[PDB]
Amino acid sequence: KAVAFQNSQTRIIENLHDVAYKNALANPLYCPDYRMGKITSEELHYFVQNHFTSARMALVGLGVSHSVLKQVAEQFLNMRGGLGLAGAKAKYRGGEIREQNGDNLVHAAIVAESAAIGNAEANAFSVLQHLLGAGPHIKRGNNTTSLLSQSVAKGSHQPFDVSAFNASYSDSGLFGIYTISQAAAAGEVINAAYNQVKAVAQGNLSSADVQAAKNKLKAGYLMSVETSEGFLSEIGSQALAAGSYMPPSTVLQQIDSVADADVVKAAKKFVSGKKSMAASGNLGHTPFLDEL
Amino acid sequence: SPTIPSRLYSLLFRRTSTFALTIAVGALFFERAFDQGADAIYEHINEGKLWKHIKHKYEN
Amino acid sequence: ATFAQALQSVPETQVSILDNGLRVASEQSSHATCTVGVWIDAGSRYETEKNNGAGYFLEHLAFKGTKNRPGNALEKEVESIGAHLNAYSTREHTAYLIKALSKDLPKVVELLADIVQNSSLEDSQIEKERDVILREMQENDASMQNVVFDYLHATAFQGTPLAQAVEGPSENVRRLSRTDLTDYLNRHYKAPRMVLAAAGGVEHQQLLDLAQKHLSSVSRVYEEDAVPGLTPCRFTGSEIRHRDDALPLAHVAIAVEGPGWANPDNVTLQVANAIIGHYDCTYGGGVHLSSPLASVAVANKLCQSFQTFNISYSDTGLLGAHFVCDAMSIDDMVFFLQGQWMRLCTSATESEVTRGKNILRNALVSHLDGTTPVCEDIGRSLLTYGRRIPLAEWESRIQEVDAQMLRDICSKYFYDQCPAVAGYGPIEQLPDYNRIRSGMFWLRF
Amino acid sequence: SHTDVKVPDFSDYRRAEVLDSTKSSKESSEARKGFSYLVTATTTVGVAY
Amino acid sequence: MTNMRKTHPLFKIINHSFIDLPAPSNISSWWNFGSLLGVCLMVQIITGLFLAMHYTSDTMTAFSSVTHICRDVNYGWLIRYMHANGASMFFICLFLHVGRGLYYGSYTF
Amino acid sequence: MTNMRKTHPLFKIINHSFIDLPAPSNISSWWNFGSLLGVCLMVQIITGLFLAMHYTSDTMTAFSSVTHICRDVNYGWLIRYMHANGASMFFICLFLHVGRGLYYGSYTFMETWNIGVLLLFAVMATAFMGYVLPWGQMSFWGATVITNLLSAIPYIGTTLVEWIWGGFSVDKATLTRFFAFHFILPFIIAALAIVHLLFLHETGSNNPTGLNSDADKIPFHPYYTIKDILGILIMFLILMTLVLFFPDMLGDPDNYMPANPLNTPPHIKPEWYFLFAYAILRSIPNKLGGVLALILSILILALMPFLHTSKQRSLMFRPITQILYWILVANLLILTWIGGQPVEHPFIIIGQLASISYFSIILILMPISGIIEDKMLKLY
Amino acid sequence: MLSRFLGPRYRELARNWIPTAGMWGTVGAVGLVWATDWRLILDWVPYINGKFK
Ligand code: HEM
Ligand code: HEM
Ligand code: HEM
Repeated sequence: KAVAFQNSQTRIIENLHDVAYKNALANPLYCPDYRMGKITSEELHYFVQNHFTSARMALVGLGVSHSVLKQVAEQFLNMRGGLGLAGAKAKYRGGEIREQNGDNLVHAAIVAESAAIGNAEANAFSVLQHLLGAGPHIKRGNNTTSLLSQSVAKGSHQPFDVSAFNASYSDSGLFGIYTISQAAAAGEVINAAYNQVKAVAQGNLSSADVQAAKNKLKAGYLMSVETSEGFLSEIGSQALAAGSYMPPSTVLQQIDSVADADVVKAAKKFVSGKKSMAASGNLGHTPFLDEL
Repeated sequence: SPTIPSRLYSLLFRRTSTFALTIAVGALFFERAFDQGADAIYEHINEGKLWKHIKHKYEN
Repeated sequence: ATFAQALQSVPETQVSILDNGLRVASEQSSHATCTVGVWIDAGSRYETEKNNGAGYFLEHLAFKGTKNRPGNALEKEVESIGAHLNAYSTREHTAYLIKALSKDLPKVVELLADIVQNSSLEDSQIEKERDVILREMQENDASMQNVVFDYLHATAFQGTPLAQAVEGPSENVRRLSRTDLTDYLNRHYKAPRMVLAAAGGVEHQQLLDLAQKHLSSVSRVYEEDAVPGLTPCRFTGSEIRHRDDALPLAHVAIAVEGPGWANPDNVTLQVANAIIGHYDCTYGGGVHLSSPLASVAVANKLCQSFQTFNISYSDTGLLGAHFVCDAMSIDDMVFFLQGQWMRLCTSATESEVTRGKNILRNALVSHLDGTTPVCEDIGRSLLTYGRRIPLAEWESRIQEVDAQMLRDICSKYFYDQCPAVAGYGPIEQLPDYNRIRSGMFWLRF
Repeated sequence: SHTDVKVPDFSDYRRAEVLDSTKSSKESSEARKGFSYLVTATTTVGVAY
Repeated sequence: MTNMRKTHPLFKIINHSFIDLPAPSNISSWWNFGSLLGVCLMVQIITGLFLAMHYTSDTMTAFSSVTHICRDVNYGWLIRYMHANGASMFFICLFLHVGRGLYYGSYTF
Repeated sequence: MTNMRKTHPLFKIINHSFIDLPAPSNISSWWNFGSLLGVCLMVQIITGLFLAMHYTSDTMTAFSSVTHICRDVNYGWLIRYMHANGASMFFICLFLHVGRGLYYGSYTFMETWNIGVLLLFAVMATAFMGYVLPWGQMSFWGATVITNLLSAIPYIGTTLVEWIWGGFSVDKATLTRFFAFHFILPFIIAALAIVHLLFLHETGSNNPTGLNSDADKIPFHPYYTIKDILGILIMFLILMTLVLFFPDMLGDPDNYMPANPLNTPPHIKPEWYFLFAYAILRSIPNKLGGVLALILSILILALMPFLHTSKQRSLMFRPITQILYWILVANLLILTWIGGQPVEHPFIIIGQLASISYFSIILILMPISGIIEDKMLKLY
Repeated sequence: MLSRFLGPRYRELARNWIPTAGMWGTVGAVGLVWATDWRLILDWVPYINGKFK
């Protein structure tokens, strides 16, 4: 947990999920400090007996035949029960956690509820992410086609980095803006990024930018499934989520089926939605949720 | 052609056991050679004075 | 479906040579993406201590505007197609590589032909990147392993161009001019030292036609006929130590002289590194790790991490180990590390050699996965060996290694050798060079 | 900057066969080690006697 | 684990006193002298022990035993004169050790 | 302020080794004996020093100097007989210390045990040369017999014996060098005892139950301080009733005659604590066989930690091995009785059977019995 | 002697360390005949035959 929390955006994502959800998605990936020294063996046995059951598992093999994999599946994976425990549907609360720790850089994340996995609108949200900037394409580049970088960079003479954050889970969604800036200029960076998304939500976008965002999304997917590890992660995620294998050509086809009005609707859903904020650093000039 | 300490390092001075064997063999031959040289130097300094230089006149 | 015919089933890297002498090499797969790169045989080893930051400052300046694509246009149509643009510089090689789709393969190639050939080096951009590089070196000052490896190069290759860093000193960054950059380009961006490599969904005849159309009629002639040469670099057994007690942890690297790229003994040495291996504090193995150094480091709570390296340059290199640990353990860590080296010089058994062979096989086959590391390996292979070594040849060279020649190679490169030591942090309990040098041999052997 | 440091010149102290930085080592390291270990071995022979 | 030099209870005393002992780098040859004293003490003891193998502490035969050591014992003259000149060498090293302690302010220990 | 006992670098060692040392609360009176040995060592050294101010190591004057000590020095008879009976008390306490170590499984402290058997060899050599020192009839003939049987080693034995003698026989040089060696070895014994204490203090002491006594430990002061003082007082009572009332019950009368090389005694003995080894030395009709029998009869204590095959350290809960141990003590007493007897029937066959039984009980019978005892507790 | 050190790896270790052990035994033998001046050994080495030892 210390090695994982060595860098600030991990703690920002943890605090953001804890802000955003009441239950069933706000549980941390890393163990809380009080629970260390108290997790017992029967709790692990209970978790394995209630969640490692046969109807929730997929065995995926690259470089093996189907016969060997299915015979070790019938020789090992037949002694478990069924569907196991259900869950708690991950209801939304919103709010704000500000963690004053006096860093030189202020990290802020402002997120709202979005579509889940399997909704078509989530695909539009993905396009909206690549409309706003989901990472650099040049080592030491200026991010010329990133709308957030263009909107913030004209009023900043000191280092910053702004991107669009997208997180889709099987029953919920979280789309928002991530900003890293100086302590004295966090407010203008956050306000410029929020105004850029508000301008996107009012129908001020170019179709060439939507086509470039679609090309970015398609190239990112095809580069994600390029390695064998990413390919098998994609196959396992598809088999768990939908119970079938979707070809990459069909994935690109449903990416190309996204309209720009759907991107406007996704940005309007982010703008009109209830916000959730996680911030850290020297927050003397970081604005609040009602101050936006 | 390699230098003579290079050949000595490649053959004898690389392993510590061969280093000790070279030290022991050199100790025997050095003891014998230095005993000969020092005895010759001392006898040459003291020609005609030692008992071994004059004992032939009394062995009868 | 055995391992031997599986390695035979890997496609052959196809290599052609243009009229100006630049190599064009490709490897085809069934991926819809591709990686196309340009590898140039140029680095900080080719600099003469007046332009020591030149290659770094040119790779900063390469993507900021050319003659046909001024300013930020090159960004606009590299990222309108979703391509990713990357560049890096080592001490001996420079790489400019693009990850893209297969259908965007022609434009990407001429984009590369726009980068290494027609770069426009604007003066205000020179000032901006000078400030950027100065504060980026200020950022790199706080990463202790980069500082330690730079110190190791500086103390192991003293008086040679291999000691200096890729970034160069800060004064050279302050006073590099445009004329020196143009002289560096016109001296080192020559056609017979350039490889256009491609991996993935690339047709080799299409790539050859595009390289003929875009990369032809460049360089090939030194203008004053001043042909440079690569002199050998002297290895110096020495130690540098930067003591600074306010740092929380200490980083120590100990190396010996490697053989170089062309020596096959590297393969054997790699197996030796696989016997010693690596460890980090987040490893799940714990005390049951197969490496004796990692097991004793877990059991005695010695190190935060350790790793072994075999860095190779043109007939030279650094072969050794880097560890980060707290101060009170440092000497003890050194002791155990040296013991492992002497074990590999004296008492290497066949089981650990077989384990190291399996680890090396898995490591290289797992590294050659994806278009980017395959294109990266193609570029380094044609720059260093002059050819792409097939993976079955690597497997044969691995399988010809046994315990006897591993002992012989480890004794030739490790036993009774003067190491280079670099230390940074609370390094008061780091032992003397005399004690380390005495620990580089055994009295019982 | 950590790249600003440079090892100074040791050529007043270095041996004649390692004085040139443009020529390699390992074709003269065995000679230097043999000379030093010959000094040590002759000292050991005298002490043993 | 196998760092016996710092884990063996006998060997850690010799280690802590003579191997890993932090000593000042700049101490001159004067700091040799006390170590010489210890070695000279050992020499005295050894020579004295062999001088104790043939000496009788009787007033009628003490001088006779000394002459018998110097004349009839093989290299007994060597042992006796090493003992006497080692006593002289011991006092030379004591005087220089005390003078070092007086000059360099070592009496604050 | 500052606690001077735990901070002063000379008082810190004294504190850690004698005051605040955590000792087991249940150790019996047998654990006194080693401290008694240390006291006996000091007593011997002190008495030896006061014998050395008047003794002369000359064959013409050694017996005369001993009689001058007994007759003309004020209380010189007291110091001489205190020295002799203190050597006897030293060997009594040494045998009981070794028996405690054998019975309670204390030999698993292997370094302490090996430093112990080195100390035992040094003490036996010191006592042998000290008994040679008064230059009586018995001293000269005991030295002659012991060195003559030491000459049994092939190809070096005669040279080694003439080197130890410094001549063709036991003469003036032998007595003078024996005086020097007998003087110098108890200080080496004191240094080896310091190493013995250090090797014990790495791990603490054993208790008679043989269990981990970490839950119940007490400071050494004042409990074992006053217990060791009481044991010192009782040992002094036995030593002074040995000196002041029966001063010659353990010595030999023939040592009160001067050393005659021409006259041999009718029966030659060492002093009593060597006697059992002497019996083992004459239980084999071969000189090398007897010499190696004596050497392995002392070194079998060093071999003892490798023969422990039981899952219980002590013999408190092991009755069959207790019976075998007391049979071992029994035939050790038998060998002590045979060693003072002349070589005729039936002493020869009794000594041969006693030596065979001694080596078979230590080598064979105790590990087999420990295996059987582990089988009875459903452990094996 | 014990079943802990029985196997192919320990046999390989013994084969690795047996020429070093033999060389150390040769070192000990030469040192013994040098220190003791053993005549039965030293009256066959040709150079030191004149030492009468
Ligand atoms: C415990 C160890 C020692 C023993 C057994 C010992 C024994 C002897 C003996 C037997 C003699 C008389 C023989 C002779 O006259 O040469 C002697 C003489 C002497 N010893 Fe020691 N000695 C010892 C240590 C020392 C030490 C440490 C010193 C002081 C440095 C010392 C100083 C002398 C001197 C000055 C003489 C007189 C030398 C002469 O005039 O011939 N001894 N010793
Ligand atoms: C360093 C201290 C010692 C000195 C200086 C010393 C000195 C002497 C001397 C001068 C004698 C001859 C006087 C006599 O006949 O009693 C003697 C006798 C003897 N010593 Fe020691 N001794 C020492 C320690 C020991 C020790 C530790 C032992 C026990 C192992 C021992 C055992 C003997 C014996 C048995 C005799 C013969 C006593 C007799 O005549 O019956 N001595 N010692
Ligand atoms: C020179 C005579 C000796 C002296 C002065 C001596 C001194 C001591 C002392 C002071 C102790 C600690 C107190 C105690 O437990 O009794 C001790 C314990 C011990 N000694 Fe000795 N010792 C001597 C001979 C031996 C011998 C010959 C052996 C080996 C057979 C030996 C083995 C041990 C052992 C094993 C212990 C540990 C006792 C336990 O924890 O059970 N000692 N000794």
